[PDB]
Amino acid sequence: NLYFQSMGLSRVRAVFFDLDNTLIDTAGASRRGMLEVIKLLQSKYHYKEEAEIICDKVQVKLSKECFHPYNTCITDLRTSHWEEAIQETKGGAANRKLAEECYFLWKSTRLQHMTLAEDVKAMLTELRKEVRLLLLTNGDRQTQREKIEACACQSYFDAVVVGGEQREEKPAPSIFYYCCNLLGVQPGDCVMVGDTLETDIQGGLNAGLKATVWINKNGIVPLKSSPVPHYMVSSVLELPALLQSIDCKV
Amino acid sequence: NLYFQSMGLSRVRAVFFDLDNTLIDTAGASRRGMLEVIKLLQSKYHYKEEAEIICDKVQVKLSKECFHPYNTCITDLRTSHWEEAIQETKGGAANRKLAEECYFLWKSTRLQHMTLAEDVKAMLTELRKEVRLLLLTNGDRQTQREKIEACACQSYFDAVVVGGEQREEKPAPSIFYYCCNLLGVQPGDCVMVGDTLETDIQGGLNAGLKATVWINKNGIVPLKSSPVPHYMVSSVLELPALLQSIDCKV
Ligand SMILES: [Cl-]
Ligand SMILES: [Cl-]
Ligand SMILES: [Cl-]
Ligand SMILES: [Cl-]
Ligand code: NA
Ligand code: NA
Repeated sequence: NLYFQSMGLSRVRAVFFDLDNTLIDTAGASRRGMLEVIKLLQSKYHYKEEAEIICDKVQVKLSKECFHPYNTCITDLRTSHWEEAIQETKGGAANRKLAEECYFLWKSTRLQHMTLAEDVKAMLTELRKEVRLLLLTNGDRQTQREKIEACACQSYFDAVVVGGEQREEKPAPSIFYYCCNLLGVQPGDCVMVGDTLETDIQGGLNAGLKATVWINKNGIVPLKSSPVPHYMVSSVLELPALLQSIDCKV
Repeated sequence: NLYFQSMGLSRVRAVFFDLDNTLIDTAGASRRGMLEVIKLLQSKYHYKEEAEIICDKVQVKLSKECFHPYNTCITDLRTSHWEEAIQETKGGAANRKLAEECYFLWKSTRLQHMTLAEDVKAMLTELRKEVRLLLLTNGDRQTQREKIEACACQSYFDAVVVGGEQREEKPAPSIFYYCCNLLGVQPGDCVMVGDTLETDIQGGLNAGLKATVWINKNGIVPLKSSPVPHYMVSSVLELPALLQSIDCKV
């Protein structure tokens, strides 16, 4: 500390966290959503295995989703995913009401199941005593804000930034610099923590953050040409210990 | 771990520790030694303040000490330091017996007071479950081995290496490579921990060790042109936590 100052060398001042599958189980929650739609489609409307086909089709449509706010809102686009999947699978006339019934069961279920764990809450409270905390999350305004509210997590952060609201999102560095200015700190004083190499980690690298930490809960190996983070941990609960160590590097 | 292997990237395999004022309080113990010599010289022989002058003179002689094993052994050289300091201060005939009486009171006191703390013992036991441990200490054979025995610490290590026994000492890299071979590991797999930038840390740097950790208990600032370590901590008790973090760097 005395030494570090002498060297022109900063303690960490802010930590940016990812949201989806870093602090909340979006995959798990979303899967729960699909499970309920299947349960609905089968028990209520007497669909057999083709109920799974519809859900698959929706996952596929979600993953190539192309959202134009000028043209539609997100609820309509997503309800259409379901509407198409249903017709694609069961044929007949477009059935919007059934589409809505699915979309909303899916949405409500997954939001019900997006939660900060008690131990994650406990941590985020500790860290904030010592550093600033900012949530930096990709995605459209409505969907992400709904998520932030569903897991009641905004109170844990000094700021919250949603990519769909900004001119570029992760891994464009502009969004990181925007974050730094919100907090009044420098990129060199900041650590990005998140679960996706091509957004969270690469973004961190693009913006020259002090450090990038990759959460790899399942110990997967990534592809050869992919961005290399500064550290890798299995759990966000390890961050406090790691940050202490980071503050010792010279 | 799965990822790190994929990258060709090693967990730490061995940690080398410094001895003097890293695991035992050599300065404190040695000061205790001088205090007893003063107590002796004053109460027994009725010396006044000049007892402190003698001890100062010995510290000075120790710090510029020039040991030729071909010519003398260490006990004789050091007894001469005292003998000279006494004559320099109180004049008269060289008095070897008084010189010996001092040297041995000093030596016995400081050895009495070189001890591993219970918490340091507890740590070294934990680390060894997970990594190899080697003591790498500068100084003449007899003096250092006497110290190693005095604090009963050899049982905590897989190997113990004394610079005075080797062809070069810290920070010559030859001694580090020698250490690696003793343990059957690579320099890239090893971390040096110690309290002196110009021996422990520089040596680590010269030998390409994975990492060098500087213990700076008192938070002193070093001189501009001095070697920069990889980390700095206030206590060896922090090493376990730090090593975990080191094993996450990519
Ligand atoms: Cl993700
Ligand atoms: Cl399509
Ligand atoms: Cl020293
Ligand atoms: Cl002299
Ligand atoms: Na994510
Ligand atoms: Na030392």
